[PDB]
Amino acid sequence: RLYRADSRPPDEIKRSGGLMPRGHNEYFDRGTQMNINLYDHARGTQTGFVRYDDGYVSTSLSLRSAHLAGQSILSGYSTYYIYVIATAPNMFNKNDVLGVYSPHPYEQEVSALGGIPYSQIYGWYRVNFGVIDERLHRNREYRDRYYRNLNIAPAEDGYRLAGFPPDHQAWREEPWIHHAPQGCG
Amino acid sequence: APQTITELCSEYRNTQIYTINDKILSYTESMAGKREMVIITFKSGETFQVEVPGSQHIDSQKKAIERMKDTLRITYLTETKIDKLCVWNNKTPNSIAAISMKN
Amino acid sequence: APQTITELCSEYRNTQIYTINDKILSYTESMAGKREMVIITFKSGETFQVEVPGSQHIDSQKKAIERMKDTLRITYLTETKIDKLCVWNNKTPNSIAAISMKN
Amino acid sequence: APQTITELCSEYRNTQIYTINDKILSYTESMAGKREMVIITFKSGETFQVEVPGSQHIDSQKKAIERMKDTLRITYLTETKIDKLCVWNNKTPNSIAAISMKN
Amino acid sequence: APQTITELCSEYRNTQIYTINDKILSYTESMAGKREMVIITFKSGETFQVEVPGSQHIDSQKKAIERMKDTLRITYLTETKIDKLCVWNNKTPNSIAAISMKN
Amino acid sequence: APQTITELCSEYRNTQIYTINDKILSYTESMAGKREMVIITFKSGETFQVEVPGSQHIDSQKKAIERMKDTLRITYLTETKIDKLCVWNNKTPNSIAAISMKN
Amino acid sequence: GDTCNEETQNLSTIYLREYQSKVKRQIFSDYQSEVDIYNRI
Repeated sequence: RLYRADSRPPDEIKRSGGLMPRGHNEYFDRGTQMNINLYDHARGTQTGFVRYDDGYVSTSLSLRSAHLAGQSILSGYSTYYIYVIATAPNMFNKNDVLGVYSPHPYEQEVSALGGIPYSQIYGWYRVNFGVIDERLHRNREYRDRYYRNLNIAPAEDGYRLAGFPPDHQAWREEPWIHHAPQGCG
Repeated sequence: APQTITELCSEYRNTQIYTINDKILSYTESMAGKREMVIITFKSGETFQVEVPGSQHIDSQKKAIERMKDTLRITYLTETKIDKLCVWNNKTPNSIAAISMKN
Repeated sequence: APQTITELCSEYRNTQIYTINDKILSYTESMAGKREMVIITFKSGETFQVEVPGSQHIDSQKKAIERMKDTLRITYLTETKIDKLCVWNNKTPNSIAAISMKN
Repeated sequence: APQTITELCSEYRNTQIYTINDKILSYTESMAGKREMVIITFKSGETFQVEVPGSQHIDSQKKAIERMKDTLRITYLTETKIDKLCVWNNKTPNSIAAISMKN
Repeated sequence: APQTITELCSEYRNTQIYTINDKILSYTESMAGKREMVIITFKSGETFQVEVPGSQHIDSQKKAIERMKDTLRITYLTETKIDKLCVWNNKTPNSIAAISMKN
Repeated sequence: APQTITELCSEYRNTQIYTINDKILSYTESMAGKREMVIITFKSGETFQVEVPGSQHIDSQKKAIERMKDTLRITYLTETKIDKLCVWNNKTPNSIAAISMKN
Repeated sequence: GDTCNEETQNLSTIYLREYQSKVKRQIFSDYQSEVDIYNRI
């Protein structure tokens, strides 16, 4: 499972179909042709938010990291939640897909393509005054049998989605060259 | 008239009320000629069946029998928690008569 | 014809509207002889059933009775919020006539 | 045979096409005697029905009627946008003849 | 009995495989008399229908025509891509005879 | 009654159990005359079918065959892993006669 | 050229749309009510 601090409450998340990328109102919303790009996402920064722009929602591999990250971005916020999400192919390990071009390598994040459906969310810890209420509130709509078997998307499926611009050196070298889209590198 | 699986189940002979408070574990379904049935099992280690339709079953119970297999099929898929099962203990495996789910 | 559950509820003798505005709390289904039925319960305290197809039902009502048991199983398994129920209060538990849901 | 709902609707008398482009707001299902039917409403304020299986229907329609009520329930439950509706305008609420949805 | 749709399709006169490999785009269902059918269109411009149960239909196909209509409805709501369609090209729009989906 | 698929299968001459522990890879449905059937394949090459309403079948199986097909469509659409398949090994492709699921 | 950022946005979107269908296959199937085909025909 993965974790992410967010100022958005459990009923706002249910109202949108899940944890949505910036601009995306809800999950199955086709009305906003949102720009999806892993590289552009990995380099961005939104105040009051852990990277959620460019068609991707970042998540951490641990609770202390999810919390560390929540304490920088959401410090003082009388209330925020730490969402426990299950692994599924719509997740991409940033460092692995971007290699030495991963903007914030020491960070280690597993970004999710298009957002995180509500059915993929395990539960959430409430965080008051910057202190974690240790009792996880579970999500009854979590599809355990479906998300129990799935795993993060392996790097060989994201290289083509790495999103580097055309002139980028990466596209001309390993391992990106083998999966470069038309017009790139 | 009855208002609970307990009240309804105490109106028959050879019936027991089992409390599971667990989701189904396994689901078996047979089109096998003469064994058209559904078998379910839980972790407690109990196996229950929906019996095959036959001439003893009034046309009314016929439709009720097909409904139960539908419920058990989608209850399994949804991983829905079963509360209690009224069953006829005079056949092995116990024959499902009623079922309740809660919350 | 009527255009809402309340206007419809008003064309029958011995009926009353129950504003639920909540999801079903418990679901009981029985394939037991002569008692092939469905009982549902709510946080509020009430209990309703879907009668056994006997003869206080015309031929098209049999199909309609089955559909309602289908809808109630779906609504329960999914925690769909029911809005209002129209029931015949001259039965115990009260008997279901119509149902409405709002999004 | 036709290729669009609009062509379908016009081989009929007293029919009319309504553009919805919206999800069903309310759903009412009634098993009340001689009022077995589904009523649906949109936030625009329109109200349509799937009529009672009477004699104004040739036999083949009876299986199509039941199909239409399944569609409307799953559409309402899933929140699928309904695009157009082809209705019979000689009665109130308007009767649904055909429905179409696009993704 | 044939092992693939292509094979099963090759056993009929006036049929032909169509590789769609996309999700359905429009769903139109009609309960209008003598037009109880389902029409589906894709974004390539193609249009297929499930024909009204009629004269050139044996009695085993009847339960099978309904099955197709239910399959098309849920394949459309969920965005499941259809793989290959095996249609009879001597009706207009092309009439659906078999379907296959993969993954 | 047998309390397991392995057990149930075990009494029909010409049966064979198959441990699949995978989901259905392709689903083919035909309403074509005399090929009104379903065929499912697994990544691991194996193909199976649900035969056409053969004359050698009894009427309670008539209902059970249609049920099986319902089960295969929803199992396939939901990506639910199948445990084993009891099948008749004297038809081609091997004919399903029972199925199980777990966890 | 833009083909890159247009190809990127496109392989991404098709990756999205197909995953959004897995999810729909999970959740919308709860609402699928089977029919007694022998009952109505």
